[PDB]
Amino acid sequence: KNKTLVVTTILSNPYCMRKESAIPLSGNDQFEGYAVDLIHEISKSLGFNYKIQLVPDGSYGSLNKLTGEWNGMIRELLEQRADLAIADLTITFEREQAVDFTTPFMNLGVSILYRKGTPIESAEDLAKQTRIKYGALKGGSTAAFFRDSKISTYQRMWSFMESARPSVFTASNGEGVERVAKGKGSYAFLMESTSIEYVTERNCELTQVGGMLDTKSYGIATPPNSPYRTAINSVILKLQEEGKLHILKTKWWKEKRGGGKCR
Amino acid sequence: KNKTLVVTTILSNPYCMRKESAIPLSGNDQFEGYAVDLIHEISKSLGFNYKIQLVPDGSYGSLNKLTGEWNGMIRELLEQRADLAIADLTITFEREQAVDFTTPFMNLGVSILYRKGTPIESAEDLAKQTRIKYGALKGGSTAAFFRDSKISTYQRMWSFMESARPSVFTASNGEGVERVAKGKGSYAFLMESTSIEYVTERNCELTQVGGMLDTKSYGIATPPNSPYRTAINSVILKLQEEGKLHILKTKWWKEKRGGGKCR
Ligand SMILES: N[C@@H](CCC(=O)O)C(=O)O
Ligand SMILES: N[C@@H](CCC(=O)O)C(=O)O
Ligand code: NA
Repeated sequence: KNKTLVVTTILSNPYCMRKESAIPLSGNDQFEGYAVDLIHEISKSLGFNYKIQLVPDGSYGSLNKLTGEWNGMIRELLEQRADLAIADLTITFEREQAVDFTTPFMNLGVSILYRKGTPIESAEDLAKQTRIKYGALKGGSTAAFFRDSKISTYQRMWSFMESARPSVFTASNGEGVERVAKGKGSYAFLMESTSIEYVTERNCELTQVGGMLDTKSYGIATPPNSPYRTAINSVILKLQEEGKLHILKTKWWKEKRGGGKCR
Repeated sequence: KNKTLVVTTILSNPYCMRKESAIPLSGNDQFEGYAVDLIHEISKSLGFNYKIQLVPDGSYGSLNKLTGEWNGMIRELLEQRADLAIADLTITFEREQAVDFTTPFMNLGVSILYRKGTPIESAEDLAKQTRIKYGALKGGSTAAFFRDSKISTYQRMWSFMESARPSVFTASNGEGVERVAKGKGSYAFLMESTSIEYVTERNCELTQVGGMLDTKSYGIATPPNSPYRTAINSVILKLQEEGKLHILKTKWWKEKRGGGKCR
């Protein structure tokens, strides 16, 4: 009951955002968002206290094959500096070899963020040209999807992205969004559908292009042999069945920070 | 492994179906479908043999609350008469208290199966009348969703279903489909969206009414603390990422047994 867990997370709209505040904030009070609410609900049900700490390297977690070393939130778990990672963190085979994910709390797939009203209607339309540049978050699961694909269209896109100069990869979703929004049609961003929907609810000149290219989920990551994973799974399923995960999705995707006004 | 596992499953289109054969079949060879293909892939990767056994009481698994006894596939796992349950088996909070689950292999939600072309557009449209009767699979997660809901619409529908001339509940999805088809508008069946889609791909006079009422997943269930769950979990993620789960979905939902012919 007096247990205090360290939660690693990452700034990504609307999962975890700095509050809009002209006065100084500190601690957990600095942050809000879907993931902040989710960990609050989990901590209440299971009766622990927690400290939110942004991952110092601003990375989700990738594996360097040369060194065999992880970075990002995954590394914070493996090095025992965090007890839980709660974010838009994709459950991947590769990460699950190193850490243990909970059952999912959100489903998604890779898609395309671009401006509205253009001839680009699909990934095929992007891969077939070079006028519009396109990229993805560096080191994330979207980039890995393209890198590891054996579909010709996605192999062609990966080759284009790896070869492009200056880099088409971004350090964050937010950077990708800004590059689309201010790019005057010269850039499209490969982005997770959930994260796209937050943007398109608020920037009425942007849209998701095409459908989802794969299917995947976010889950809470825990270190190997964590004594909390199983209890958290029950909380997630309870919140799911009670409808509270959907309420939190509506709150952050349609209501907070000017959502839902694109006519 | 090596090793021979018992897999419990249940007849449900297209997850597990008896092959159509002039000659009586025996053993695993009598079955086919998405779940059969899935277990085949898992056994290939992990190197084990398996025996498919239909759950003898033909039930998914419900908890008699005052008795505390489970039935169905869940009971086969608890009694260690099966090593894995591989079916259109919903990951529920209640089941998670008793057995373990893998990460999901498929996502879905409750929806409505009814005839095409009517003015019924939503659950509310059914709830506000009494002419058209509606029901669900007895003892499944769809019925539980309605029984435990605090939404007035779904409380009204639950109250209607619990009181009945003949029961509006069914023993299988297939029974519910046949009651819709032969009911000529007198009956709607509350049914999982995945299973609806198999039907509406093949019976062009039936349709899904409205959207999904909740969000949930199927996963493979094991006895609690099974030593095989972790390994199977990783295979599911690998198959997901390779696109093989989607290939299997397309196979059974769009191709097999006359799929894909409705305009
Ligand atoms: N959710 C992704 C990051 C975003 C992306 O790659 O598109 C991950 O966990 O790696
Ligand atoms: N998949 C459900 C059965 C079908 C239903 O309830 O609609 C379960 O596992 O209980
Ligand atoms: Na793991």
